[PDB]
Amino acid sequence: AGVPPHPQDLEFTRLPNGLVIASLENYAPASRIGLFIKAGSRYENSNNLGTSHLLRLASSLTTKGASSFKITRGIEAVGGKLSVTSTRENMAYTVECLRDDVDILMEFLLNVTTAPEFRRWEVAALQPQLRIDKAVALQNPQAHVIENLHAAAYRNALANSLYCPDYRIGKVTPVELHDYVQNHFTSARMALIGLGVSHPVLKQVAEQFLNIRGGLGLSGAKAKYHGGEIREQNGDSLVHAALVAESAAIGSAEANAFSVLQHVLGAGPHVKRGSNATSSLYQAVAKGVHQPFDVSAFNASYSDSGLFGFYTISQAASAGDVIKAAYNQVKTIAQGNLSNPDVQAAKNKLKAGYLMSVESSEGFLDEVGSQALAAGSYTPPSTVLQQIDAVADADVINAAKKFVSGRKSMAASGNLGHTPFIDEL
Amino acid sequence: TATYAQALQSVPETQVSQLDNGLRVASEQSSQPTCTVGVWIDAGSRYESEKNNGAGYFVEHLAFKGTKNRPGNALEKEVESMGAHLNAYSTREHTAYYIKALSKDLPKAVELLADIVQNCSLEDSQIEKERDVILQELQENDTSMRDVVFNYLHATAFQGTPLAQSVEGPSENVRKLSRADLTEYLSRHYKAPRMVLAAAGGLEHRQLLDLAQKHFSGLSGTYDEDAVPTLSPCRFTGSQICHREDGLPLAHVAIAVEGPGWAHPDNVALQVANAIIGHYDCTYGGGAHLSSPLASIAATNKLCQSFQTFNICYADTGLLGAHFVCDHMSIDDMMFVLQGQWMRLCTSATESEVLRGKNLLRNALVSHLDGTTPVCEDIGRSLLTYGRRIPLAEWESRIAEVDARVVREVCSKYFYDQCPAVAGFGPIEQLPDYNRIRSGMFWLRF
Amino acid sequence: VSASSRWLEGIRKWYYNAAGFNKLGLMRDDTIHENDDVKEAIRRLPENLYDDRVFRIKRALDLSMRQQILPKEQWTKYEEDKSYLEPYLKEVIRERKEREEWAKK
Amino acid sequence: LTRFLGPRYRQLARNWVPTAQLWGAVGAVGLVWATDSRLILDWVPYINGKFK
Amino acid sequence: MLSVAARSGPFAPVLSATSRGVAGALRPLVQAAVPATSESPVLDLKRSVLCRESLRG
Repeated sequence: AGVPPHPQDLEFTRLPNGLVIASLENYAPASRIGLFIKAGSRYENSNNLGTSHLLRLASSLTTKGASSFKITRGIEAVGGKLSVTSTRENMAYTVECLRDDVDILMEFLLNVTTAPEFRRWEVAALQPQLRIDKAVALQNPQAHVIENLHAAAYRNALANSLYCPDYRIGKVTPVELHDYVQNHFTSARMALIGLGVSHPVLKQVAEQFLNIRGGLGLSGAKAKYHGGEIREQNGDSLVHAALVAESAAIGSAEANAFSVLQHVLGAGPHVKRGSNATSSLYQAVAKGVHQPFDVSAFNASYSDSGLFGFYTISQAASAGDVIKAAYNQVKTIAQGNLSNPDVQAAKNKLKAGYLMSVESSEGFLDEVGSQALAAGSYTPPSTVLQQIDAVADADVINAAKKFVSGRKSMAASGNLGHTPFIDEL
Repeated sequence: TATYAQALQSVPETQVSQLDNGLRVASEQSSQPTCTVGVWIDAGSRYESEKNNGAGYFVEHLAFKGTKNRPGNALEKEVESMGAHLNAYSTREHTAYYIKALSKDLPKAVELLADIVQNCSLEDSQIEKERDVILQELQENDTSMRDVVFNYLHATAFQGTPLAQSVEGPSENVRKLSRADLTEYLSRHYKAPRMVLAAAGGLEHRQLLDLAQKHFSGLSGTYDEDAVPTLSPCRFTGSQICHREDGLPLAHVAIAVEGPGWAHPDNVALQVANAIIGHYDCTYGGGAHLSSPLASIAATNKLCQSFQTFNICYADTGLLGAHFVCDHMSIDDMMFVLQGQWMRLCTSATESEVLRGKNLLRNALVSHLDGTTPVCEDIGRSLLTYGRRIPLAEWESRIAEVDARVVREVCSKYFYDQCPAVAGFGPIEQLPDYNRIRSGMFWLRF
Repeated sequence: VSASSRWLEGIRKWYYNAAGFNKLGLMRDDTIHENDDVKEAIRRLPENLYDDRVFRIKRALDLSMRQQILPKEQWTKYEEDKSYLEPYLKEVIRERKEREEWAKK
Repeated sequence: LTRFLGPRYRQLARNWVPTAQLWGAVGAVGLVWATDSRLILDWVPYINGKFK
Repeated sequence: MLSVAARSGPFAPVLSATSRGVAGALRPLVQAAVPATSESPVLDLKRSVLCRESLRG
């Protein structure tokens, strides 16, 4: 019969030094290993902005056990990949190859993260890549908006910039990278996640090569929410705008309520070229707006804070109408105009969406790593779906209530002549 | 321990079953809570005449906007409410409709797919609304230099054959296509022996075959007979299309020789050589230390913003070569360095680099088949192009076979001393004259 | 450590003095022929060493031109001839040799 | 000198050997024809016509 | 449910040795190209979309 082998369970281990090890023997032809580090942009301070961006770009530079040339050639010889994926909180060094080649890629992985050299000339040669890297990202109008959104919202850590500030390009020093690694790439801030690897092997390498102390402690300086608005006169045909208030920290019951509210109002599309009939915000705007537009519920959760609200793309003149329609739509949920089937639909969208998000090993590994860092545990899909179910309709209304009444953060770019200030909402 | 060869055996067999009307029903059962179900139709733009070149694309725009059993909003609402994602695409040879859904929602997903495939309510008010949407998309596609150059490459290579046509069709055909034009195409093309109901995820095969008899039966009674439409081969021409535009910041070049087509065993060997040359992008970390000679020289001498190799496959034909985007002053060097690489490989390929190309491919093939949407796509497409699902162990077997002698023989068969199809767009004053490109297709030393 | 190893060191000090680049204020590494490994090592030097190197070369070319030599006290002493290029040049050759070992398989 | 000694180079030599052989044939027959080198040309049937 | 992708919102940059540079998670644009007038920014000193490591057999 065309049946698969019975699926193995994830093996999870908290080492006494704080380090987390997780692995799943999925019997896949290829393997995937990630070192997830509590070293994202939020741990930069005003004296060293952009250091974690240069570091992100630096994964291919000379290490003690492998030269720059060796890392590139050795990985390509086996058709492997080495990727470093930063967020505002995390840095994830993910390695990928066929299962016979794990040992080679592990050694490369360990060298990049635990024995980088940041050679003076090698680092100087790489600085121009910050300009190239930023330019390519910043050609999405969304990138600069969500960058400005965070700078407006927080006074503190999450305010940090993800891409290196222009004035710091060519200015981030080898010592700054050395200091960033020494005090963020430590055992208690780390998690080693394996796919297509046995737990005794991952536990072995963690106990041998990942026992690093002498860094910083908690999840940094507690991210202080402030609020405010950043405005960018652009001449960019359409106006991109994001309205946001403080929501919930990831993992909390309230966080789940915000995720359900996000799906009530409307996240991404579901049908290729669709009117988005179940999208509450989209229908609310479309009633009053007839030109090209887009609107979506924005939901960002972090370790010690969150940002919930909405994001709009509209014609410059239509900007005020789109934001006001969108805001008023949230206001009706806050007032209590939300049905039980409405929430049920959102629940199914969130449940299935999450399940779809961990379908691939790329998505599964990223989730286990983020979990290991945020929670210190692994939470199976069946129980995540249980937590989603636990959200009452009142909790969704209260999440809306919290947004409507909380100090706002705004970021907008384009021809802002008709884009409203917070003042005027 | 579980070795890589052992792990290829572990992936379950794709179960293929045929319905009485000609509908092929194929599944790859896995452990996942979700799935991807879809219908793959052997229909594109190659199947279209000059007078109905926008048809498949027009039907694609209408397929989700309402059926006879589910009018207007109804399909959107039903799919959205269960958390499912509904998608479609049309290429020159294949049209696909597929649902990403929970495995317990497989009964509904199959049912909805049947409605889209068989009962598309091509509403007169909607086909009028869709023509403004497609026209806008044409204006949208013009701004994508990449989409343009490849469309030009097909237009010049497949000169005066069905394959020269784009999926979208010309502006004239979009504004002129009637309701009758689309139903005529649908009745001619959306017939069971040209459809595969493919699925991947937490589903039993018996569940899927039941549903196909439950929802797809009713395409028999009596079928085909009067109009049997088999594809005629498409003549490839060594030719050049040069759209000079000095107002665009960077030049786009797509250069290709005639490839053999889907079925040919030496597509594997061509792909290994295409891996050796590989692809580049200005955001790649590798720089000067990159394995690939073209990639390494391109990074060092800042010779482009990107390049990519390709092996575009059609029935009995295809396009094989490279595309790149570069500064106005860098087109000549880029052509030289690429052409020299084709020739190096044609005459003097080496054991080591060929193993790397084999390894990149093994990795490309396994990394691609990750999750229900890629596997379901691979089931639908393979059944149309190969007739069976080629198991990963067999792909490995066919990859493992390719030594240096294979690469240089197979490369020579297609690359050595052949006329390329050249498509150029943007600031292309420095783009080599065709004769010179033709001259770079052979070595005087060899 | 040894009587005859002190003699190899005294014959080396003899040759050093006979070579006479120290008479032009030069260090040994100033006098190296500029190949590709060497060019890269100069390129890899820190600011302070490169600037000193430039001045020492400048000074010696000036003396060479006017056919002069430095006063005896200002000659580079064999004992204090700092081999500043050594670790840089050794690393460049190390890197080249690896590339060459790789280009072999 | 020592850098060109390895498996790839042995492959690279083997790859260019029929070519370098055929260029030798081009050079030889080329030299033979251009000088009218009688020693070699006495062996070939139609070119033989130079009866002393 | 603890992830940037699984909560779909805040931005996530990706660099690698062999694969193209990636930017960000969720906010609208996919339902903005359906009301089609979104011309999509030119190749003005720029990389390539869709990546490349999905090549069929």
